[PDB]
Amino acid sequence: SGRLWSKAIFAGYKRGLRNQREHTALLKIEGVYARDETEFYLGKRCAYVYKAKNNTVTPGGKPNKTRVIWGKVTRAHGNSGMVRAKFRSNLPAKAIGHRIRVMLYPSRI
Amino acid sequence: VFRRFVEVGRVAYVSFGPHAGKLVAIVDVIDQNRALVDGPCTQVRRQAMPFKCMQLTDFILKFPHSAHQKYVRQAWQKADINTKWAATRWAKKIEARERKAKMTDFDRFKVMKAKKMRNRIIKNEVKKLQKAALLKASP
Amino acid sequence: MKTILSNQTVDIPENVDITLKGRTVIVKGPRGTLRRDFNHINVELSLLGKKKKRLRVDKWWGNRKELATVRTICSHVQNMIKGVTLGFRYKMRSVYAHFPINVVIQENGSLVEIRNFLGEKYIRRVRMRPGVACSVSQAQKDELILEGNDIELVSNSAALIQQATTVKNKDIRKFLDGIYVSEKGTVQQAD
Amino acid sequence: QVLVLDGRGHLLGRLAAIVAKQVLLGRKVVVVRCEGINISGNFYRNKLKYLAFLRKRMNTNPSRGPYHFRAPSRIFWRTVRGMLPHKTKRGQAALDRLKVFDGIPPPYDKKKRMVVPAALKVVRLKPTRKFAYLGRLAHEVGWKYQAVTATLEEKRKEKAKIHYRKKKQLMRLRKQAEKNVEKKIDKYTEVLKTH
RNA sequence: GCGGGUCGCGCCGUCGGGCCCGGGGGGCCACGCGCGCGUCCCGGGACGGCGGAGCGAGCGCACGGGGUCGGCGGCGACGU
RNA sequence: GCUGCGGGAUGAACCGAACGCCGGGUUAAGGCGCCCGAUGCCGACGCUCAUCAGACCCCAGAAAAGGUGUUGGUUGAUAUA
RNA sequence: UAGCGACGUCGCUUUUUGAUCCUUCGAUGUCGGCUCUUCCUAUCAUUGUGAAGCAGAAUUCGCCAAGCGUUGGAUUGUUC
RNA sequence: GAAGCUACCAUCUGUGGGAUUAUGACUGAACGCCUCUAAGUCAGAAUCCCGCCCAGGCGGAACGAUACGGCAGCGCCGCGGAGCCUCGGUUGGCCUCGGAUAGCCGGUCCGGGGUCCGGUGCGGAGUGCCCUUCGUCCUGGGAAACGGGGCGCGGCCGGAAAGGCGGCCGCCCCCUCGCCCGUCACGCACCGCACGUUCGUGGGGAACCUGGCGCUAAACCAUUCGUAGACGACCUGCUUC
Ligand SMILES: [Mg+2]
Ligand SMILES: [Mg+2]
Ligand SMILES: [Mg+2]
Ligand SMILES: [Mg+2]
Ligand SMILES: [Mg+2]
Ligand SMILES: [Mg+2]
Ligand SMILES: [Mg+2]
Ligand SMILES: [Mg+2]
Ligand SMILES: [Mg+2]
Ligand SMILES: [Mg+2]
Ligand SMILES: [Mg+2]
Ligand SMILES: [Mg+2]
Ligand SMILES: [Mg+2]
Ligand SMILES: [Mg+2]
Ligand SMILES: [Mg+2]
Ligand SMILES: [Mg+2]
Ligand SMILES: [Mg+2]
Ligand SMILES: [Mg+2]
Ligand SMILES: [Mg+2]
Repeated sequence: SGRLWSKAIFAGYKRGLRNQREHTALLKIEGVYARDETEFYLGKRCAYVYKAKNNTVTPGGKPNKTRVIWGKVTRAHGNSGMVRAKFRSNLPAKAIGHRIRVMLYPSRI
Repeated sequence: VFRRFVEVGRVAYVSFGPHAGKLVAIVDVIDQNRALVDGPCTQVRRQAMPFKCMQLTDFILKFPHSAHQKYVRQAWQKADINTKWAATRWAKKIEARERKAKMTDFDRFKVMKAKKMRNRIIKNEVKKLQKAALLKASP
Repeated sequence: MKTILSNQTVDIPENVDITLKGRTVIVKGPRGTLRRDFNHINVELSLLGKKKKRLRVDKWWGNRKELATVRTICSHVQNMIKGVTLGFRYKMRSVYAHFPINVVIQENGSLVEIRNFLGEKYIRRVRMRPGVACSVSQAQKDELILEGNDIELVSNSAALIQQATTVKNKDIRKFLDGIYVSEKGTVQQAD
Repeated sequence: QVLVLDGRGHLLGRLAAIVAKQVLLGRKVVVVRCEGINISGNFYRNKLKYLAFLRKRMNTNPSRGPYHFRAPSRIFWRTVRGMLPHKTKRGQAALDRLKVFDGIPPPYDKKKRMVVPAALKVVRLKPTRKFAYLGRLAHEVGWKYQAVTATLEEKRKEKAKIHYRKKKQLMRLRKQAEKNVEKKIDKYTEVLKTH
């Protein structure tokens, strides 16, 4: 039992004012509020978790409604602890304001 | 009101900056917004720091106005600022905050077991005492 | 230029006994008690002296406007101490032309009712402040005396009377008619 | 999940900014006591600005055009509309996440209420500046419900005073209990590791 | 009485000329003793052609070396 | 004109900079309360309250004159008689 | 200096006229009147005020102020 | 010349509160005097806003009736058995007011004063609590007199703003491990790997068997009216006396 992943809210895309850059995402990640604080979270992995009415899985036991898009943290972004991220497939852009799991994958202690 | 105002020779804590956690003594006020501070024994070298940087406390000394490092050290050692500093609740709070930051997982495990045992003893004896208070106010 | 600690010195005499709970000042004396609220002024208030009752009013830093502010607290505490010992008395001789002015006190000293006012038919009912009494004085032609404790309330009442008696649509260099404040003083004389 | 924010002594634009950024990320925020929000500046200029805003209207059909809300909760809600991208179908979900209440509702009588420190009058305004009351402004301009809200606020403050004495009674009992003994087996470990 | 060039005096300086010369730890991509090739120096050092003289060979390697490969490993059917 | 692109909200001409299609990194002109990416710096120093404040080349409205509103500064005249 | 104010001087306005030709010449129906709605204020009257060389009256000059009024007719197609 | 429609060509009715501008003041410094201003206050209007008066929103209330006949049908309660869709969160907060040139906590006195603390907040939301709990058996030490769960039963009511959660008591079948320290041995050890744990016996719709409690309507049209109508819409009538 227990949650192993840290909580993070998808804030939007890397962008200028006019045009976006859809191959990269930004993540406001809770508990992190400084450029110095967002150094532990480099190299970690991120996963987006959602539902769909077809029934498709991975070795997690049995067929589920659940689908997951993977990716990983690249670098820090700004002073406010916000974190750039690159996924294998780009975001649906439905998930602005929906929680993306940041896992304790590549721990480097 | 305003129990603690600055002076020539009042000790001060440095909250934010390159000297977090280190006492200084105020030598003199330059102009309204910064002042010259100095630490003989708390390992901080004579320099000018702003007032919103520093945090005031309640111990004073007796300095000549703008004295040297020598006389600052003499009054420091003769007043015994360090031991008397560690023997206040303020430094106990700072010490506890540093220990809580420097915990580990096994420490948090022991903290949670002792926390459960204490809160259960509190819960039982509080329930018994307020039941006894009801039984006291019942006649 | 961001000065420092300007301080005003307010003596307090022996009869009155002062007590403050903050910037709210409460003064007790022989002629009732009194209080004001100095909340919006942000000035250090402190008193010193075992039964000598020295008050100091102290403001640090500030500006030139706030160094102007720090004397106003001193002056209002002075006026409250004058009031709670003595009380304020305003003597008003009514100046009338060919028409008389009749002035009655209608109920309990509070209401003042002015009549005949240059031959105007309109009865002029003026309501005074709470905490102030008014009487038509004796041994003098149409002198009206207002007595009270708070000088702001008493002088606001006197201003209400003299702006109740105001001549419209005429010269006001001729038609010099109204009820005007002639003398400011204390309740108990020789003090 | 729900950020229940107090409104006494906050500033309009600052609190609108912080609520507007937090509402786009998903944390459902509720602004309670909207009548006690202070507006910086002299309130004669504040009623002058809002009164000219009332003057701004369509001359061809006043039903279609600038709706001028008079209730203070709706004033704050329009201010947050002006800061969220509401014409997009992002900000419309954001405004549907945002709730606001003049007065205090019965869930929020008892739910604990946060206070934003970056928007306080005490932090922002140099003390010799003049401020406003949005309750004063709304009572001057068309919001006819001050006399009800004042009565309900007196009532709920009276109920909160009867709750606080009970809670302080419980804390007196538990510190009498901690003045009693046999908790000290654990407290050495606890003080070593931050009591 | 001042300046411009020359000459000679001592003192500077992890100075330069790999300087020099004889005596009384550290660095170096610097190696055939026998004796005989010319010079320089006080029998020895250094070079070009020769008197010594780079003996013997690539063996097995290791590779911050002409842009990466595993002689690494997992998980899933009758409806995905 | 024949020309997109990043800023100046909005633009032909402005300021950077010129274009094959892409992945990473850096910047320019500009900007960092929220729309809207970035100051969510325990930023440094002062000035100003406006009952019509002020807020950025081109630029999208203002002068002569006046203020014991405040803040500096210059030159004189007094004050230990 | 109540009210005006020359000699000079700095502005504002687009309700006069002028200058220009930027838009439309494969068409924007051109004067004035009738009716009808709304707005501005650089206020003629009314509300509230101040100043007069304001005794009263009647006036004149200012300020907040466009809420509400600002007509009936002879002539000329008229705006005037 | 009826009825009706109609006329400033007949008649009737048309209303108050608040903050404030201009201005006049008061107190009072700056500037030891003065001053309507610098902080404070007052009077103050055909303006402004609201009241009075019109229309009531993708605004919300309280209440009524809630589908026979011959099976039905449909509600509240307990369910269990399948099956489609929409998608998000992976411990929870159960609450003083108010101030910042001040405030919090503890205590004889007649809500106040005096007194004792604490304070860059530790009676601390940088903190608090069930909580880092994998379960079970064995077996001992501390803690433990309330249990603790509830199909519970029955009573009380606390809460008006947009209330259904919160608590007490008496009874009922069980737990004396409902938490810490210690002894002991197994449980799928699925043989390096993700979408795991959750508030979920989530939310909505179609139906299927089941026990118990109940219920047996109302619109709209057709018609009629005319206080109302272009058409709709609107006002109404239609008991066998
Ligand atoms: Mg006249
Ligand atoms: Mg061409
Ligand atoms: Mg070209
Ligand atoms: Mg170009
Ligand atoms: Mg562009
Ligand atoms: Mg622009
Ligand atoms: Mg464009
Ligand atoms: Mg790129
Ligand atoms: Mg730049
Ligand atoms: Mg942002
Ligand atoms: Mg000036
Ligand atoms: Mg042309
Ligand atoms: Mg033309
Ligand atoms: Mg055409
Ligand atoms: Mg045409
Ligand atoms: Mg046309
Ligand atoms: Mg009009
Ligand atoms: Mg009519
Ligand atoms: Mg005034």
